[PDB]
Amino acid sequence: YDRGVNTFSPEGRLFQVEYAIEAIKLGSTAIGIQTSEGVCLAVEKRITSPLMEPSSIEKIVEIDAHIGCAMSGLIADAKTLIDKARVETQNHWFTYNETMTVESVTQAVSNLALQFGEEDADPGAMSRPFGVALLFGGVDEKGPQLFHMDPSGTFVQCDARAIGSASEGAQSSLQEVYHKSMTLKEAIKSSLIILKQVMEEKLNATNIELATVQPGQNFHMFTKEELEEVIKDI
Amino acid sequence: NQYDNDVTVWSPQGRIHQIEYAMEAVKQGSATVGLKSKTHAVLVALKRAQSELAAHQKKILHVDNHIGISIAGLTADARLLCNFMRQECLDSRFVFDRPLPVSRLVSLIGSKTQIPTQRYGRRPYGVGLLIAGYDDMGPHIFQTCPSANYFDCRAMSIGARSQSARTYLERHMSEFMECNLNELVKHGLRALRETLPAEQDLTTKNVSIGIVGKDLEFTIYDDDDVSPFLEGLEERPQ
Amino acid sequence: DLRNVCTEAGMFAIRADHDFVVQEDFMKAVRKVADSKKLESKLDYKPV
Amino acid sequence: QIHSRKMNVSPDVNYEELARCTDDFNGAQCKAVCVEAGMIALRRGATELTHEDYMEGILEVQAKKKANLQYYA
Amino acid sequence: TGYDLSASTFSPDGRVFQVEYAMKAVENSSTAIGIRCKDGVVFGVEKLVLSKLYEEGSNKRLFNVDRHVGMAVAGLLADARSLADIAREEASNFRSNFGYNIPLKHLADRVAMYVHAYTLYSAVRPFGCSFMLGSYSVNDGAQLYMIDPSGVSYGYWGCAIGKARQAAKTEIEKLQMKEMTCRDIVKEVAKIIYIVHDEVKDKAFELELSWVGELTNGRHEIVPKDIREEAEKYAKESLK
Amino acid sequence: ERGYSFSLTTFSPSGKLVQIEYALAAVAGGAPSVGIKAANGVVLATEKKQKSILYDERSVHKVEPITKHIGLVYSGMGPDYRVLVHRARKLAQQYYLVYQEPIPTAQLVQRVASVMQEYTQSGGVRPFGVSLLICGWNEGRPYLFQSDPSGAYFAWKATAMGKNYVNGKTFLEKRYNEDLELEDAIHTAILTLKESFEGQMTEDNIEVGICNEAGFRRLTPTEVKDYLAAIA
Amino acid sequence: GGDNEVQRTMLELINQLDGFDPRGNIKVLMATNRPDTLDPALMRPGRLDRKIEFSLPDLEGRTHIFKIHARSMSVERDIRFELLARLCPNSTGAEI
Amino acid sequence: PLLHPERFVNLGIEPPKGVLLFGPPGTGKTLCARAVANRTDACFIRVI
Amino acid sequence: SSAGFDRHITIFSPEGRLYQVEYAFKAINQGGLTSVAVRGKDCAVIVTQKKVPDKLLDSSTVTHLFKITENIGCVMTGMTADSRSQVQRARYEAANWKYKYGYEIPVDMLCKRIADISQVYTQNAEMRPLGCCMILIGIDEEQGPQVYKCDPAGYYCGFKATAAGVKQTESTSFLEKKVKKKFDWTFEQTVETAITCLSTVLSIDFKPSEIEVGVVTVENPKFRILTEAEIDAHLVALAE
Ligand SMILES: Nc1ncnc2c1ncn2[C@@H]1O[C@H](COP(=O)(O)OP(=O)(O)OP(=O)(O)O)[C@@H](O)[C@H]1O
Ligand SMILES: [Mg+2]
Repeated sequence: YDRGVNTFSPEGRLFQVEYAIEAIKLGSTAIGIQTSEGVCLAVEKRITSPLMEPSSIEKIVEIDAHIGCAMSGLIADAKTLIDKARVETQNHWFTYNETMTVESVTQAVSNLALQFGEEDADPGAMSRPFGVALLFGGVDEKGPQLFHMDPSGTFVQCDARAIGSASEGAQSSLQEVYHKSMTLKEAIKSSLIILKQVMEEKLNATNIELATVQPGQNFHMFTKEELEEVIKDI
Repeated sequence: NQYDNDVTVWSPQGRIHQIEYAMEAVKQGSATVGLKSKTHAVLVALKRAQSELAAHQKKILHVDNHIGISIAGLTADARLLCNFMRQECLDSRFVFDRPLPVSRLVSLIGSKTQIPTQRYGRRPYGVGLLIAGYDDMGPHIFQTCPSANYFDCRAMSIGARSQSARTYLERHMSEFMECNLNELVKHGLRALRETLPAEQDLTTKNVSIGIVGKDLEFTIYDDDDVSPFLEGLEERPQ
Repeated sequence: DLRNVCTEAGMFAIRADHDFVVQEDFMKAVRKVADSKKLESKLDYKPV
Repeated sequence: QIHSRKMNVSPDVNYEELARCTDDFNGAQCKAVCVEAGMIALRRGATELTHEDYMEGILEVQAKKKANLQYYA
Repeated sequence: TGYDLSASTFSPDGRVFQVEYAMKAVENSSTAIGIRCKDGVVFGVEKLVLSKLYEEGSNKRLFNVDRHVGMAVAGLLADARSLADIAREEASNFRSNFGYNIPLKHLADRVAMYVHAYTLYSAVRPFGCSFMLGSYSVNDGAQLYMIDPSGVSYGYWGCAIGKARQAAKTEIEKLQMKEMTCRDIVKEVAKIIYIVHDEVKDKAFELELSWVGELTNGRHEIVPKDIREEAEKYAKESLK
Repeated sequence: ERGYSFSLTTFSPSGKLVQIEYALAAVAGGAPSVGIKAANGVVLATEKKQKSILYDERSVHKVEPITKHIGLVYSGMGPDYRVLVHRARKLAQQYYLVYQEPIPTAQLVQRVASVMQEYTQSGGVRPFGVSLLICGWNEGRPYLFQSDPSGAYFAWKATAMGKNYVNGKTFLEKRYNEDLELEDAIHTAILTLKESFEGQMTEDNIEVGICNEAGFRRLTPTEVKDYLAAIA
Repeated sequence: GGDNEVQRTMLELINQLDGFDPRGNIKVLMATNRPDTLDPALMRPGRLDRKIEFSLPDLEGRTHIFKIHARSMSVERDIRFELLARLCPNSTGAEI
Repeated sequence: PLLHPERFVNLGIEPPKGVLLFGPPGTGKTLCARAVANRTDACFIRVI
Repeated sequence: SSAGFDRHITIFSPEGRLYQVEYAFKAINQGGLTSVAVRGKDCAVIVTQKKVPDKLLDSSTVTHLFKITENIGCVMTGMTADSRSQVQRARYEAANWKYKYGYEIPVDMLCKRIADISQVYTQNAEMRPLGCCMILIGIDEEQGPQVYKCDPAGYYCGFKATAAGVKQTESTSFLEKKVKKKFDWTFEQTVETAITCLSTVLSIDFKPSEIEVGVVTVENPKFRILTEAEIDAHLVALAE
């Protein structure tokens, strides 16, 4: 009843990777939308006690001056991945002197996913595959770019992604409100509508978080002052 | 069934089950076709996507000016191998200053992937590489498998529901000895059209074509200039 | 087993309609029986 | 070719392919294909059996487990 | 039970089971024959045609390890290729260390010891191929050797491996091979191959032949196309 | 290659090391032996008996001299006794190369027991199967020691290890005392080896070694034949 | 000998369904929890033609089980069970 | 097949004879058997 | 009698035994051969049998005897590959001894070192304890001839007359009864006794093409293999 971490199933799929895929369903939801105007990211927090400090827990964290990341699932381990992303970007800038596309960073990270190996090397990021699901949002020369990365090592560019426990409902409902002539404000409004609809508890200006990136300025996130404008204007 | 937990063990009938399982995993990918003419080699791939608003997964990769590959399986191992291919070709060019012949490279791949299927607690690589290249002896089509075994072929098709396409290739086998690129690629697409159900077919967003030839370097066409190839194709009889 | 050898060497002649045996059929039979006994146990056993 | 002898099979099957698509099937399974593929057609109320029904039957009697998402290729 | 799992545990009756499983793995390969003549040896391989798409000359089962030694294999192709590579490396290493072509009686031993190293520890598995080595030297005569997965190296006047080993070696022994030179041996080999693998089991196949001896200045190589054409034409008459 | 890197002897639910106990049970089935000392020297006696007349008893020995003044005998498994003897020789040389002085017996015993115990906590091995008796004569006072697969060591005045060893202990208690002679020691040791000896006692089936404040020696068959005579 | 008698029982059951003029107009129907231990000769078709499989409910399964097992309740008229379905990832009908 | 024993006989098929139900505990197979027992008309012998 | 993993690895049984070594000894008998060795007054002789089931096999390459050193010979029993490995180990060890100390190795020390090497295998939990037994004959100065035997468990010893194989027990009985005569020994007597012992145990009355003999004498310590002619001479002279 005990097998190594490197076993193939009688139908061809791996065991550990399938289990991690099933495990990322225990995290909070997260929704990302890309528009020619810019990219927007929204996340929940799942506050449990009034002694929570809501500003202490964060999901969106920048990778550089123009790349943002959204995380779901477990959190404790993702710090390593974020760190390697930042170090790689700065190393590339040091060696070559330019800015990298979000695609190159995405695959440069994804090559790190499948490394668990019981035998062989010295201490490795072994034991298990990482349990986090990531959205990458950036603005490069070809406009805004949104990518989705998965524990199996597969990355793909999407237009409207929803990941987390309530992913299915968000994805199902999101198809009927998107098209290519989209604008930033109404995009953010529709995203907020979806989040509030699938929320568990009540909605306020501290239970959610948003961030936006446009070709003009850098990565910028809203605080508790400009966030309620769209809430009252729902 | 305790004979089914590690590479090292041998079944009573003398068939290790891990390798059979890896082959079965390779049969999970999307279809792909490859074939050769007298002086050109063409490989065709059909793509896949999850939701209507997500981009299609890419299949064909660029190895070197005279060598291209197609992939079916899980992608991480695919990248792990492509890096090796690039490294070796660059090394040969740097030292001996000449293109690396395809067969020597394929032998290197076989020797490399054989090692893990023998030690303890090491899995095999799950990929279904199709190699298309041009050398001093002309075109070349090769296929590998997770069992560290490779074959030389003149027309091969792999992936889920690749059997009907293989039968079609077998039927029209001779005429490849006189056709040119214009009709060669049309034959390849005709072959690929059989492995689809009776509701949807080619729409220029699910097709990718790679060509190498005696006087043409390995080129990839996808989603735009593909319409010139596709147009003029007879409809599926019903 | 040797009775069996002497039987098979005749069986190989009942077909091909030879009413006489010749030395090649003994070779055939001996090798044919030689490989069929690879599934007995070959433990001797002893009273004690 | 033996067992499907009675039902009104259309003149379009290609047993030389089906035999190559089956692997490790023993004889009884190769029988069972010929009945499953006879039931599939009646499910859709058609008359003659057709090739695709045989392919469906094959995909049945392997009895492979649920595979959820397919993220390969 | 559970005594047949690893290759480190003896059965109560006193034998290792994994090696026996490997040998049973060998007994499903196609077939190969090799016989010695007055002044050389001749190999012969029959390759089944799995499907029409493959080419002739694919997946060669005859490997020329050195400039003067030939190898024929039966089992799993990948393991055969790896063993061929290690043998070739051993030959080159020996030439560099000392400075002349290695004799058979040493090369076969080195390969045998290296193979036998894969049947003690539990961290590896035994190989799955059985092979034959042949060569000729002007000052050494004609040498033939056969090696199995267990690690046993033996010398033969002529032997055969594969499915129908017994059937083939029935007719191997009838020929008077002590004297007659191996220019007419080739016809005998074609005849002895065409009398096995009935058409009921499979429809069509192809044939490979090799060559070594002072007839070709001791080098080892492949036979010319016309010679095998004549041999096949001749063996077409033996079916009567 | 690579070993296993996890020990095979672990605490049982009642807190008892199973492997070391099984090793002791195996030790109890070896060839019997006895050891005595009295105020002038030390005597070790052990029994050997070849199965058939074909064996050349002149080729192997039980009593092995480590140095000119230290003696060792064993009870239990056959082969690994040689390994332990070799290690003891090596330790003796290593010590002598520092202080230019023969090793005192206590230090030798401590080091050997250290090795024997260390061997039960390493990776992928099983302990030895021997019980050792060590004799020496340094600084006038004679010394006797007995080790154990567990690594514990004791100092005994006279003891017996092997088959039916409890009866040997009782008999020695009923006979041994504090003031004797070397010759009487030899006679009583031979007598207690004859408690359950074989069918007949000869001069080649008994191995006896002595060590006095003059040195350690192994007795030749002539004196063994004489001592077996005028006895029993 | 171990389980020999039970093995003879199993063999008789097997034999009753195959070989020499079978039963004809009789249909069987079986169930189990850990089917990996079933014997190959019993799972061969001609005896167990279909291998229906029951898996853990997905999402319409969970909301629908709630609808069925709670439709005889005196509860509030404005609660949503979809959230309840989301809150329990892999669970059986028993838990509902 | 029991309540419409003409379609299969007319067209020329014989329906299967067995079925196995498996899954983790608590999933609900025994309940399916009860449903079948409630619906039917011919006899029905239960054995454990 | 056992619980846990006593039947799979070399660990102690509850009763004090260990089975993975006791299995190698019965693994010895799988080949089905027997050898006998005798020590004379100033000579040493070894006799073995060889079996060649088919004509295709080259009869000149199945010798079980090997030449370790110009003064020391060995004879093999048991499996094949393990035998070759142990032989190579012995040759290498003797050559290293010669390099290191500058004079020839006595037979006893060599046997001790090979047995000690075997002993480690029964101490760890990764290897198999090499099921093949060893017999050595040599001459030592100031000691005459000497005959030693080494077993898989690591128990080496010097004998006066020994037999290894399927029929060990009855052969030892016969040798004991014969050696009880307590008489002088010469070369002819030694060879005649060694031949007739095996002859009566197997009850064959053989031909000179089935038995191999090795000897060493104190006039020319070079170990040598007897030619078939003088073997026939001994054999016919024995039958009065
Ligand atoms: N689809 C379903 N619809 C309604 N209730 C269900 C469903 N699946 C399971 N249940 C409930 O869960 C329980 C299922 O247990 P049941 O007695 O049927 O056993 P089982 O799952 O068939 O097998 P086992 O006896 O091995 O546990 C029942 O109480 C039933 O009410
Ligand atoms: Mg139940």
